[PDB]
Amino acid sequence: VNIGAVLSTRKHEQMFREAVNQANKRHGSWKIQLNATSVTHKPNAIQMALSVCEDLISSQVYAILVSHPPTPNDHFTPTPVSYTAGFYRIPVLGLTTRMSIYSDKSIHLSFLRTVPPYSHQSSVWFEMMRVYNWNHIILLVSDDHEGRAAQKRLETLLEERESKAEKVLQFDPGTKNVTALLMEARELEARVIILSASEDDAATVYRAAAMLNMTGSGYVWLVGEREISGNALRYAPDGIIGLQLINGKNESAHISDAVGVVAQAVHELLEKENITDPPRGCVGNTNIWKTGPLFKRVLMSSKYADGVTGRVEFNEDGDRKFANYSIMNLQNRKLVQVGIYNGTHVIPNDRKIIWPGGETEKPRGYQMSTRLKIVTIHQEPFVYVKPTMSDGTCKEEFTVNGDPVKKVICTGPNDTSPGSPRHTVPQCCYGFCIDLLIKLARTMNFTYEVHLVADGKFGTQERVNNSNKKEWNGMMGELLSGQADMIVAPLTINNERAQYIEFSKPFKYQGLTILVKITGINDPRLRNPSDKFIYATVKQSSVDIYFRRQVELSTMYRHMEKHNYESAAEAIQAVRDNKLHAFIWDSAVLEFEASQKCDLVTTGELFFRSGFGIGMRKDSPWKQNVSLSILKSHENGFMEDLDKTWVRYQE
Amino acid sequence: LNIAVLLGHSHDVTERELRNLWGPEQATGLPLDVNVVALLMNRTDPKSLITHVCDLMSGARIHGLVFGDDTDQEAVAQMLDFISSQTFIPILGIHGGASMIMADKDPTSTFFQFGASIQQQATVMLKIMQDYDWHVFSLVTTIFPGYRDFISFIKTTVDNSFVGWDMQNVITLDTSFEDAKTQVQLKKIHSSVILLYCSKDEAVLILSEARSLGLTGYDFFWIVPSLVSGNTELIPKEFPSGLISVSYDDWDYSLEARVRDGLGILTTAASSMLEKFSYIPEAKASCYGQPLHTLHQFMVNVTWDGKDLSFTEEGYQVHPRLVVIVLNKDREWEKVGKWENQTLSLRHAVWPRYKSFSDCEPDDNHLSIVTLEEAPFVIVEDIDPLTETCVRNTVPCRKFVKINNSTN
Amino acid sequence: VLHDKWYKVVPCGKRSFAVTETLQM
Repeated sequence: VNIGAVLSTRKHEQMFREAVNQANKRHGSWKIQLNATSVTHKPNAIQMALSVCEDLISSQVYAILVSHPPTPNDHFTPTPVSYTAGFYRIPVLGLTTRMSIYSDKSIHLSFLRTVPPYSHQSSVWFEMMRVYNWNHIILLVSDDHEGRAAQKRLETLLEERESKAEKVLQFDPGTKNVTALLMEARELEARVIILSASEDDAATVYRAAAMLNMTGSGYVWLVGEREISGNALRYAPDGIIGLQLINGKNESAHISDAVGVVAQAVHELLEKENITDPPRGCVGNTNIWKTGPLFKRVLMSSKYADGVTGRVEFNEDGDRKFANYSIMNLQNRKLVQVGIYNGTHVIPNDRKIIWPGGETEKPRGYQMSTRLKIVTIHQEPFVYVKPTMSDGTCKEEFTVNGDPVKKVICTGPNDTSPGSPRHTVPQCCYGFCIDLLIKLARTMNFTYEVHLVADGKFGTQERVNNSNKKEWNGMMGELLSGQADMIVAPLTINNERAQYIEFSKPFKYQGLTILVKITGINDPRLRNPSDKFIYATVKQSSVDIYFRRQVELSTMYRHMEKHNYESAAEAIQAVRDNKLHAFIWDSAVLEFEASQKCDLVTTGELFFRSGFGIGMRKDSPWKQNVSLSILKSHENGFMEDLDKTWVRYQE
Repeated sequence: LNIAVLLGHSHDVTERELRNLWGPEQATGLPLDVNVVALLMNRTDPKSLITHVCDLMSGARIHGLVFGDDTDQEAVAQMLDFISSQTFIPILGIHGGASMIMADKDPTSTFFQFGASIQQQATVMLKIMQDYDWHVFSLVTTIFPGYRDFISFIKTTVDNSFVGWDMQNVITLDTSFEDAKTQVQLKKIHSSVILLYCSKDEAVLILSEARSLGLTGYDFFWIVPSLVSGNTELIPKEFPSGLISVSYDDWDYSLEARVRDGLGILTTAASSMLEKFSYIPEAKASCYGQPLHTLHQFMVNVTWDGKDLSFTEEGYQVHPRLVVIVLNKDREWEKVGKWENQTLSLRHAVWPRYKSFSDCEPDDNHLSIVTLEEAPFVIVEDIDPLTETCVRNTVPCRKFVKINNSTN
Repeated sequence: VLHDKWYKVVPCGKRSFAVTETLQM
């Protein structure tokens, strides 16, 4: 029942003596007979470790307490005591340090604390983010050692929220060239600055942002416990969200809470059976504590009914119990406060949140980024690739119908992939998708960046690798990341192709159609292929997913996967010159081929009638504008004009 | 200079033969204070090691204290890490507690261990398993440091390997088992390969539970990393004959085999970086009260005797001379091959049947089939060389084609 | 299953959807 302690300052020793003298048996009901002893920390790390190894484990101690700020290791962490007591499964109370790397159960077997580490701070930040729908955030963490674990936890929680952030990487510890990333963040979704570095590493970023006037509206600064103290309050903008946990700042209150937790743990241990003493660490003794895993379970895997904090639902890692927060605001270094976290959900206090932008309501955090990468993909019915007339200048033509043709400056290859590998000549593209892009550009103002992608494949998930992981490729892999979220292409939403992101309203329902030289699905010629029935369609398209879902065309899939070409210009030129037999694509291409060529039968035999929606990101504030534009185009007379100009175009 | 070979192993070997090792190991007249010493830590406790370190530090500031043991212990590893972080001395882990690989080491610590890392062990065990066409594995981790990195490396190796690998549920042994919540998990394990990433006592307990609950059969091949078989003098009786033990060293690579290499690397680094720091042996005075151009992070590129003994950011041999051995019948480690820096040099390419692993195994269900080259039958072909492996549909046939007629 | 039972013979059951473009000429 002997309990030890290791402090450095006399005030901590006096507080521990008072705590073990008075109000020591109040925790619980059993009359404890603990023998509390304290060891003064030595200025040298080796001498103190030797004193620990010769006193604590020799006196058969059960728990300790390390809360002195001036550690002899000059690193603000109890390194020697922990490295010496970890062998005997001793619960080293590391409440003096907040390093999330030391709180991990990987390198430290028995190492608990009563101070929220960087992981708990990141969890609280993530909980505060989902309240105001802060999905696309940026992380400006400059620290490396604990910053890596912080950003890993952040990205894992973002993936668990069915989303993905944009900036979760570090740049440099304590740098001054953050002007580029700040200017890039000036045109992003949210201005929520996530900084979880040390004092100087955060002060450098603060002064660098102050030199660039980065103190506008919408900048939600999330700081930790020891990030703004002494002089970092001036470099940081006035109005930062200063997190603070109960009994975290006051040393006496923290020591009292730790003593109460230790008393509750000892009482819970005495409640059950198997009350054994740790092996005495004398010379030649290399015994392991038998009740080590059980002690870890009763510490972190169980709950606490009483104690100093008087809360329940203790964390499963022994870092910090989820309780009420005391987050105080620092508007010009005053006593103002913001919404505190009450362990399960943030509850607003009497005075609402004050923001540095100037107002008190919800600031302009969730801002629509004007930089929208409009990736252009080569399509057969809509995109008409042709060399540009003038150098860097397109001539908008006008057909015999009532819809004008607007050519966009599509920067990309001038021809298909087999023709040229890749070009950077800004040719002219025009089509239904181009007209929709022009309508969206003239409706709402935004900086569009058009660029023609090289490949023309959709990039399904049938035989792709994607760094040996299940993700999308081609032009859809960048959509989930957040770079090119607006794709001007009629993506058929009929299967798990669109289970991650939601598309817009389907504007066409033509579906898919086969070509004849196989006149219908009921004919055995279409079901059972042959040597001449070639199915050289676009590789990794929706037809592949449709054939994977259907189980009656197993003999057809064998002559389908090994025939799909990567490009489509060679395929359409072959099927036009009487080389291919079956080509499953949209009805507009077959209609145009039948209009321009009379030798082709073009029976159609279309029976899919699937919808065609514009590919857009699910979590984005621009997916509603696309639906509104589609609805306006449908209710107006432009629908039949676009149809007669693009789909049913006769020459 | 001074080479303090603090051999703390249990075996009482003659330390007189260590002083005369300066001659053949680059006997140069540049080091002046060559105070070569050797101790023998008898009591297995951190206090004795701390006292020995504090006594050696007072001996005219002894620098470069190479330490090594015989049994891998988690306490000795943490103690040496703390010593290398505080005193900032380039310690060289040879064997035992000095070679216990941890998960995350300190950046300022110069703990240079000898052997293979967890990723190298995973790579070589994956190569061994793929050489025998064994894809049904069961990974079992524990609370010891090196489980999350190990499972991450396993998942990474499974992803890039497109030849098929049965990824069963991972069993965790972080908490103590009471034979009430782990027997149901061990009963569901039906794979042949049993990845047992635990300690010695934990492995003995797992083998005892498997023998008591009827889990040991003629198809279960247990595989243990270098953490389990971290010694060549103590072998438990619960381990059956055939336990694949991939150890970074054996009786051939004893302590004296690496002491000379470490001394040579140290004196080479000293002779190379002596022009920067004139007074290299500069340490603290004692344990009471008490990186710019030193020899801390400047010995990670010395190539001794051609061996690629370079260290990583944390410090570990990139290309160690590890020997892969198995367990024989008479409780001895029978050598079956090794692993070279280029590829896996499996000496015993023919995997034995091992119809009776333990003593109480009367079941003998190991057969043998012989086939020849026939035109209407299966056509004799070669293995796919794009990944040095094949698929489950193509059964690996043990060929016996000779190079020449006169050659044997 | 009871509803989709008397639809065995279908001259233009699955061919009626081809109305957008030209048929076999």
